[PDB]
Amino acid sequence: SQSQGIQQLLQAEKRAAEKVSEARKRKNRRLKQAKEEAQAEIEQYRLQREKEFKAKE
Amino acid sequence: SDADVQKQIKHMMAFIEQEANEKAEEIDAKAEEEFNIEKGRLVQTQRLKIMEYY
Amino acid sequence: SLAEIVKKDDFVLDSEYLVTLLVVVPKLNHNDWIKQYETLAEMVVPRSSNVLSEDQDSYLCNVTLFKKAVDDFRHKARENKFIVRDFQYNEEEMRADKEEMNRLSTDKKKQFGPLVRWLKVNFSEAFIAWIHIKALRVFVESVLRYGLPVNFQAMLLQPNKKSVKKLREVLHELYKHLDEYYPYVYYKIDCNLLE
Repeated sequence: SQSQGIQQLLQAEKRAAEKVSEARKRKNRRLKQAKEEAQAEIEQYRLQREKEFKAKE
Repeated sequence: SDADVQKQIKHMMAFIEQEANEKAEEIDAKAEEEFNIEKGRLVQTQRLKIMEYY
Repeated sequence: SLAEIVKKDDFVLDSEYLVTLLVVVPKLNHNDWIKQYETLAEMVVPRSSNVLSEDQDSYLCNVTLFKKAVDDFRHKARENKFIVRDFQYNEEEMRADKEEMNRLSTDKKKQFGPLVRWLKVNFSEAFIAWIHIKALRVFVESVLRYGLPVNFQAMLLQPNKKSVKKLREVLHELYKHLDEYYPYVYYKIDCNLLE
């Protein structure tokens, strides 16, 4: 039956769907993680500016 | 010859399987670039606004 | 149209790396085509061909293959005298042909019935009115030919095709004192409206 050749085509397409789907999920996870690290660094800069301001006072 | 066609495709289809993986590795490389680009844009924009307030 | 023979189960679609193509081949070459399609391009799977339908001249089959193979496949199919005729399960096109078939076949009846009835009425009225004009031509000419206190009989003849010349001679002889042309009032009607 033609199903033998059709599944040999679909095997490579299934690899594409799986690999690209995981990579799309990794992109969304990374964009959230970038913001969560940015929120820590801006507070560390703010604390240093606060210390300097109190010293100037 | 059916056997030679089956052997030929079983080898040659691996190039499409390789490209199918490589596209996802390119998207993963873009995710690591966009992580650093977005992080840097966020931190510098806020740090300058915070510094101007003080 | 492919709309009569196409169904979704013969196709590989919705894919980044995969394509389906359609080919027509003359029935004498089909026994060679069954193996030859596996060799017309690189990156073609064995058993890729699925028949949709056959006729007195040819077979039409779907072919399933990797996206890089399609241009060499179509070009080498043409070199081997095969004809490409792509229709990748076009639901909109098969629907549009089926909708228009159901519509046009029905609208034909919706025109036909009223048209026959209207044509029967219009025929009757036009034929009646035609004879009223003929009667007026006879009447007006009689009134002109003899003056206003008219006393003319209106008469009909159906001429015999074998003796119409003798009829003309009789009609002249019966009316020679009243004055193609004739001494009496004359007009004709022909029923061969339908050829």
